Amino acid sequence: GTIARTIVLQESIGKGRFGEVWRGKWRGEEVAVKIFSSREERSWFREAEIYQTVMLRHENILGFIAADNKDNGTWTQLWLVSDYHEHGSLFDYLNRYTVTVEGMIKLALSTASGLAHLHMEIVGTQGKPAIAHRDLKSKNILVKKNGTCCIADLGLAVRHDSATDTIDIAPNHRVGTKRYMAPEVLDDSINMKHFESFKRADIYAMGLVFWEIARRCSIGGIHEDYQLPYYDLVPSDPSVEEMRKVVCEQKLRPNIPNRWQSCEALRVMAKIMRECWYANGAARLTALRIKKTLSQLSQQEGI
Ligand SMILES: Nc1cccc(Nc2ncnc3c2C(=O)CC=N3)c1
Repeated sequence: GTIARTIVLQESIGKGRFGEVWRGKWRGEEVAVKIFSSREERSWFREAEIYQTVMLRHENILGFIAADNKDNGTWTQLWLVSDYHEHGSLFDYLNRYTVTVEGMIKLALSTASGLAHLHMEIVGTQGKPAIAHRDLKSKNILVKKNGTCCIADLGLAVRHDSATDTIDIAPNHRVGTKRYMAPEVLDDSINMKHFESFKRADIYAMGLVFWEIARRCSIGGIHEDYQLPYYDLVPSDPSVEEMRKVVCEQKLRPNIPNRWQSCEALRVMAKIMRECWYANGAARLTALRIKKTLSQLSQQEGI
C-alpha cells in the first residue's frame, strides 16, 4: 500500500517468534517495521487489531502508525509500522547501563502508567476496552529518548467485553514467556474466563521487571550486575515445570537485598515488588495504585 511503498528498510534489528523487526525510514523519519510472512497472517492481523483499539494511544504504549502489505515481485510481506525507539528494549538498556534513583523512578513509573492505561476500561461512544498484555517482560518494554518506557509487543493481548464479562478471543491455553508467568498461570489454577485474573498476572510480571530495574540503580557507586528474574534458580529458556517447582512449590521470589531498605526510593520499590508477588492474585496491587505510589515518589524527588 501507500505507506509501505515509501518506506526504506535500513537494518534488521531483531528476530522474534512472531515477525522480524527492522529500522526503516518513512518520510525522512525513523520508524520500526515488524514484518511477518504470508503464513503468519493470523499473528500479524491480531497484532494490527490490538494496536488499532479505540483510545489505545498513550505516551507509555508504543505508538502504532499502520498495518500494510508489500509485494517485492516474488513474495508478500505483512507489515506493522510503529514509532522507532533507538535505545530498544528495557532489557538491552539495563544490560548496557546503570540508572540513577531518578532514572529508576522514571522507568518504573512510566511502565506502571502504560500498564494502568492498558488495564483501564473507558466507557462511551469512543470507549476503550480493558486490555491484559499476557507477556509483559523487560524485552517487551522499550525505552524512549527521554528515559521513560513504552509497552510494546501487544500481539498476545486479550480484551474485555465489560457488559457480559467475556474475553474477545476466549483464551483456553497458556501463552507468554515462562520465566515471567504468574504462579496461577504456572500451576494452571487461573480462571481463564475471569478477565481480572489476567490483569493480576500482568502485575506479577511487572513486579519482576521492577526488580530488574532496581538492581541497576547506582547509589554511591553501589549496584548489582544485570540479571533476569530467577537467574539464580532456573536455566536460560526455562520450562513450565522448572518455573513451577520454584515459584509454586518452593514458593521463592527474586531476592530483595536488605541494602534496598537504606534508601527511600529503593524501599518503596521493594515494597511494591513484594505486593506484586503474592501467590494470591487478588492481594496484588493494581497498576493504578502503583502509578499513584510512584507519582508521589517522583514528586518528592523533584524529577
Ligand atoms: N510490537 C511492535 C511492533 C513493531 C515494532 C516493534 N519494535 C520496536 N518498535 C520501536 N522501536 C524499536 C522496536 C524494537 O523492536 C527494537 C528497537 N526499537 C514492536
